[PDB]
Amino acid sequence: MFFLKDLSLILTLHPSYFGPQMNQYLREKLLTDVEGTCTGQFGYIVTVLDGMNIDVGKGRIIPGSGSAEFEVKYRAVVWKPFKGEVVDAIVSNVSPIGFFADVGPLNVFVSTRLIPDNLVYNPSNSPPAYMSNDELITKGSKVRLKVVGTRTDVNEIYAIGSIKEDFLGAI
Amino acid sequence: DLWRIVQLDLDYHSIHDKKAALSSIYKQLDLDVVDPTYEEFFGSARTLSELQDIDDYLTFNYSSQVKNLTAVMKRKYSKYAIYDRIRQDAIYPVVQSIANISQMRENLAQSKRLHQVEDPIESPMDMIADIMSTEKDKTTFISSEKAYQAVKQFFSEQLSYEPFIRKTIRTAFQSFGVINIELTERGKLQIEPESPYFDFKYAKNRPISALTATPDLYLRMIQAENDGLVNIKVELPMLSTVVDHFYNILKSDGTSEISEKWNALRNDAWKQSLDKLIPLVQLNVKESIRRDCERVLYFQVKNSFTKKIDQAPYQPPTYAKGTIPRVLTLSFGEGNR
Amino acid sequence: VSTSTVGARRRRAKQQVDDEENATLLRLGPEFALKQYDHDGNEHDLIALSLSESRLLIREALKARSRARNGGVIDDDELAKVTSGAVANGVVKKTLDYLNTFARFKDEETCTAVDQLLHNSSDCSVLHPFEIAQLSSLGCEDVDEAITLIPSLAAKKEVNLQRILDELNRLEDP
Amino acid sequence: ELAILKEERTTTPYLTKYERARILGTRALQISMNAPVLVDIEGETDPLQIAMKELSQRKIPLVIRRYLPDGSYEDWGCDELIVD
Amino acid sequence: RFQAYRKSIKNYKLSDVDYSNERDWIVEQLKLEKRDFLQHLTQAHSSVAHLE
Amino acid sequence: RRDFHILNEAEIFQLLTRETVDSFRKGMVIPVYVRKVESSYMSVSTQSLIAGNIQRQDILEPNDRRDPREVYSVGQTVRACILDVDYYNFKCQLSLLRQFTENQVAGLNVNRNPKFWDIESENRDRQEEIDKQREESRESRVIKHPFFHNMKSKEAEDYLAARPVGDVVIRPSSKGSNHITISWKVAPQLYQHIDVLEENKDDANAI
Amino acid sequence: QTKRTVIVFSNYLIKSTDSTVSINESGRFELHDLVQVNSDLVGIVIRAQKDSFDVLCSDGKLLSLPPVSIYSKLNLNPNQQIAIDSNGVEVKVGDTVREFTGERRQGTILHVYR
Repeated sequence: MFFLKDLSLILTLHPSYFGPQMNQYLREKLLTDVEGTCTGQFGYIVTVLDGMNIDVGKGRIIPGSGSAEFEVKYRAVVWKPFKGEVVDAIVSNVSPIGFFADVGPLNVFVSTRLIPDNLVYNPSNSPPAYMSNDELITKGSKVRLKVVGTRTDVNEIYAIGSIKEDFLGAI
Repeated sequence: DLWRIVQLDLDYHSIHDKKAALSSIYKQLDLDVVDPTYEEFFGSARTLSELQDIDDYLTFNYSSQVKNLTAVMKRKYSKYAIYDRIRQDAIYPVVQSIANISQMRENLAQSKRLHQVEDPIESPMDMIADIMSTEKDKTTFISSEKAYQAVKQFFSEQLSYEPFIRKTIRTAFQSFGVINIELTERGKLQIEPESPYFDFKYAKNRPISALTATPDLYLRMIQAENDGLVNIKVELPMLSTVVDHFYNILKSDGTSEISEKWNALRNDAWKQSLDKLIPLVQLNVKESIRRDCERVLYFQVKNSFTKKIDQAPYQPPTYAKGTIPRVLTLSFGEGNR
Repeated sequence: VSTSTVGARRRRAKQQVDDEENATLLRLGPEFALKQYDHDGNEHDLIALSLSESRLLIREALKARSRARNGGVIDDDELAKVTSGAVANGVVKKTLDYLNTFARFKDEETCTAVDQLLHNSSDCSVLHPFEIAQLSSLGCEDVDEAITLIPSLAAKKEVNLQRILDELNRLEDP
Repeated sequence: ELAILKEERTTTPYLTKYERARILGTRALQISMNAPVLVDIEGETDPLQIAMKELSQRKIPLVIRRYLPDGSYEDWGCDELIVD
Repeated sequence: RFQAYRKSIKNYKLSDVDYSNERDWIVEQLKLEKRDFLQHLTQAHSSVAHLE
Repeated sequence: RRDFHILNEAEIFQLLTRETVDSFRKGMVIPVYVRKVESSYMSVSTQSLIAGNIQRQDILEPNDRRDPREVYSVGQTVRACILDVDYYNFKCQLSLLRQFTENQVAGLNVNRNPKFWDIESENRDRQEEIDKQREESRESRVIKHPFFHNMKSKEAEDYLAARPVGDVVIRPSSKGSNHITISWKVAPQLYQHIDVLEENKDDANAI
Repeated sequence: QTKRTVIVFSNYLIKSTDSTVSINESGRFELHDLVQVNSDLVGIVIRAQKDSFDVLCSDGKLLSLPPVSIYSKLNLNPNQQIAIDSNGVEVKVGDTVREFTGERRQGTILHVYR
C-alpha cells in the first residue's frame, strides 16, 4: 500500500565539493541514493516529492575529518505490503513448486500448498500453467492474492501470497 | 528413437485428457446442427494449440450457451459480455448482413470464391443510424459512431476466432518465418564483445528451419531475452500476401460507394483481427521452436555423456578384454618446493 | 538508512500485542500509526494513497522533474528513463507498469470526486484511511466481497457500503 | 526556537583565541583535503599558512555556532567576527 | 522409471480407439521429426518398396 | 565397451593447464609475466605457468634502438600476443609488437553478412558510444583581482556603462582558461574586449 | 536458504523473527572465494549456506551447488593473479578502477582471473 511519509537522511560531503553548487549537488546525491532503494522498515521508496526544492540546512563540520554532515528532511512516496492484505498482481513465472507474481517492485512467491487443489499445474500447456476447469493462470495473467508473510532482507523484501480463499485466484 | 517413443507416448497421454475434455464440452453444448468447422478441425486436431483454438472458437460463437452451461456466485466479468449484448441488441442483424458466417467459412475453407459477398442495399452508417432511430428503446449505443465501432470490433473478433485463419497463419510462420532480435537499453549497454550474447546482438532474418541444427543459439537468445536485454521477433516476408489473399476471399465485389464502405469496414475489422491474432501465433511458434531445440540439445547431451562413460577398463597385454589390471598411482599434486 | 521523524523508543518491561503488523486488525506499527508529526512537530494524520492518487502524484512529480531538468521547456518509458540509477529506473518502471495496468481512475477529476466522496461522507468520517485506500484500490463490487477482502469493514456496519460501491462503479470509467 | 536572531545576538563580536585556533585547524585540514581556496596564493604551500592568509582577508567560509548554557546558540560568520 | 514417468498421469489405460489414435499420432510425430532420415533412407534404398 | 581411452596432446594440455586449445592459440593477447630479461631474448611466464620466450626482434619496436633491459625489467608484466604454441612441450612464443597487441580488437569470427547481420545498427551504436566518449565536463574559473569580475561580454559592457571613460574590467575569455578578456570603455556606449594569452600557468584558476 | 518446503516437528522450531545465520565452521570455502565449478566453469562465492553455496561465475550467472560438488579453491600467487588495464598499466589486487564504457562503474578488485 502506498503512503506519504516525512523521512530524513544524513548526508556526508567531502571537502572537495565545497563550492557554490553544493546545494544542487546534495540534491542530486539524495535523489540517486534514495530513489528506488528498499528498506525493510519502510518498504520501497519510489519517488521524492518536490525534489528540486528540498531544504538541506547548514552542514556541521565533523571534528578531525573535515567532511561536513548534512541533515536532509524530505517527503516521499513509499509502498509497503502488510500481512493479511489482498492486492492485485501479474504472474511472472510458472514452476512446479509454485508461481511467482509481481506487485509493483515486489516479487511474490506462492507455493502449491497455498493454491487451490483444482488448479493442477499443467506442464504440457504452452506456456505451462496452473489450470482448472474454468480457471487458467499462466505468465502474464492477472491474479488477486492475499499476502500472508513478509521476509525482511538487507535491502530486499520477500513476500508470500495465497489464493486459497474466496474472491482470490484468477481475475 | 525409443526414448523419443517414450516421450511421445507421454505427450499423447497428456493431450488425450484435453481432447476428451473438449469432446465433453462439445457434447454438453449439444448443438442442434453439428458445426462443420468443429468436426473438420477436430478430426485433424493434433497439437494442443489446435485444441485451444477449438475451445476459443466454441466459447466465442456460443458464449451465451457456454455461460448457461456453466450456470447449469463469484462475479467474474465475462470478457464476452459486450459481444453477448451485441448479439442481443438490434445491431446484430447488421453484423449478419455484412457477410454470412457459413458462406465465409465455406469460402475460406475452399480457398476460392464459392459465393459472392452481397453488399447490403444501404451503407453501414445508413443502416446503423436508421436502426438506432427506429429502435431507440433497445439500441444500447449512444451515437451511431459508437455502434459502428462496436460492429467493427465484433467483426474483428469473429474473424480472429476463426480456426482456419489461425491455422493458416501458424503454418505459414512455421514454414517460412524468420527470426529477428531487438535490443533494449539494457541490451544496448550490456551486450559486450566478450559476452556470449554478442553472437546475436544484431542478427536479422535468421531462418527458422536452420535453428534446429544449432539449438544453443536459440537457447542463448531466449536466455538473453529472459534477462531483459533483447527481444525476439518472428516475422514473415510475405505477410502482406496472406493478408491480401484473405481480404480478396473476404472482400465483396461491389463497386458502389455503399459497397466501398462495406469493403472498408470489412478490411478494417480484418486488420484488427490480424493485430489481435499475430502475438498468439508468434508465441506458439516460439514455444514450438523452443521445444525442438531443447529436445535436440537433450539428445546431444545424452550422446556426449554416453561417449564420456563408455570405456572398458585398461587391458594389459597377453590378457583378454575385461580383465581387471593391477595398478600403481604416483602423484605429488603441485610440485612446489 | 533513512530515519523517521519518530524517535526515542527506549527499553521497557511491558510487552503489547498491538506491535505486530496485521492489515486485518489495522495494526500498522509505530511508524505507520494514525497520528504523525511533520517537520514542525504539529499534529498530522497518516496519509494513505490509492492507486489513482499514487499514479497522479508520481506522474506529476516525474513530469515536473523532467521539465525542470530540461530548463522548463508524457510517455511512461521516457518518464522512467528521466530518473537516474539503473536499479531506480527498473523500480520506477515496474511501479509505473503496475499503476497503469491497474489504474481504476486515470483522470484527475474522477480521482478528486472519488476522494471527496470517500472523505466528506458522514459514514466515511470514521473510516480509516487504509480502509479508504483499499476500497478505492481493489475495486470491489459487493458488500459481502468487500467485507471478505477487508475484515475491518465488517465491524463498521454504519456505512452505506453498497451504494458507495455503486457510486464508485459509476465513477469508474467502463 | 533554539536559534537566536541576528538582531538579538549578545555575545562578543570578536574571534576568541580558541575559535581562531579551531577555525585555522579546520581550514588547514580542508585545504589539505583539496578544498577550493578563496584567496590568491603567491608562493605559499603550507595549508596552515594559506588558512591564515584566508583568515586575515575574511574569506574563510565557516560559521561559528556559540552554545549558550541553556542550549540556545548564536551563529556567527567568520567574515563578520573581528580578528586581531 | 515408468512409474516416475506416469506419476502425474492419473488415467493411463486408454481405450482401443484411443490406443490406435495414439499410435497414429506417434507415427505422424516421428515422420515429421525424422523426415530427413526417412528421406535419406528412401533415396539411398529406393529399390525396396514401402520401407516407410 | 570400447577400450581405455588414452589422452592425446590436446587433452593432456587441457587437463594440465586448464586452458582450452580454442582459448589459447594464434592471434590472442594475454598479460604474461616477465621472469628473466636478456639482451637477445626475454623469458616470460603466463598465468597458467606456461613458460614463454620472445626473440630480440619483438621485445622492442623495430624503430627503437634501446636495450631490452633498460625498457623492461623483472617483475614488469606486459601484454603479449601468441605467435606459436608447442602443445606437447607447453612452450609458446610471443610478440610485443603493437600491430598485434593493439590492432587485434574484433578477434571474434562472427559472420557479419549484411543479410543476417545489421551492420548499420552496430555502426550507429559505435558512433553513439564514441561521441559519448568525446563528451566531457567544464567548470567556471575563479580569479582574485580588484578589477576582475565574472561577467559576460554584454554584462561587462553594461557594468562599464555606468562608469566613466577609461575604467577597466576583467572577465574570463571564451578561448580557454589560458586566455583572459579585458574590457575597457573606449567611449560612451563603446567598449573594447582584448584577449590576453597566459603562459607558464601554475593552475587553471591561477594567473 | 534452500527455498523449498521442509516438514519438521513443532518440537524443533522456535519463532525467531530474524535469521542472521553465520556459515563459519562449515565446509571448505568462505565468502569471496574464487573456486572452480567444474572442468570449464570458474566462479566466486556470493552467499554461503549451511547446505550449499551461491556462486557467481565469470559469465555473469548465478548457480547453487553443494560444497562437495565444487572442485577446489583456486589458490593463486601474486605471480599468477595479475591484471593489466586498457592502457597497459599493471593493476594489482584491491585497487580501484573505473569501467571505461558502459555503466562506467567503479569498485575495488576482489580477484583476477584471465
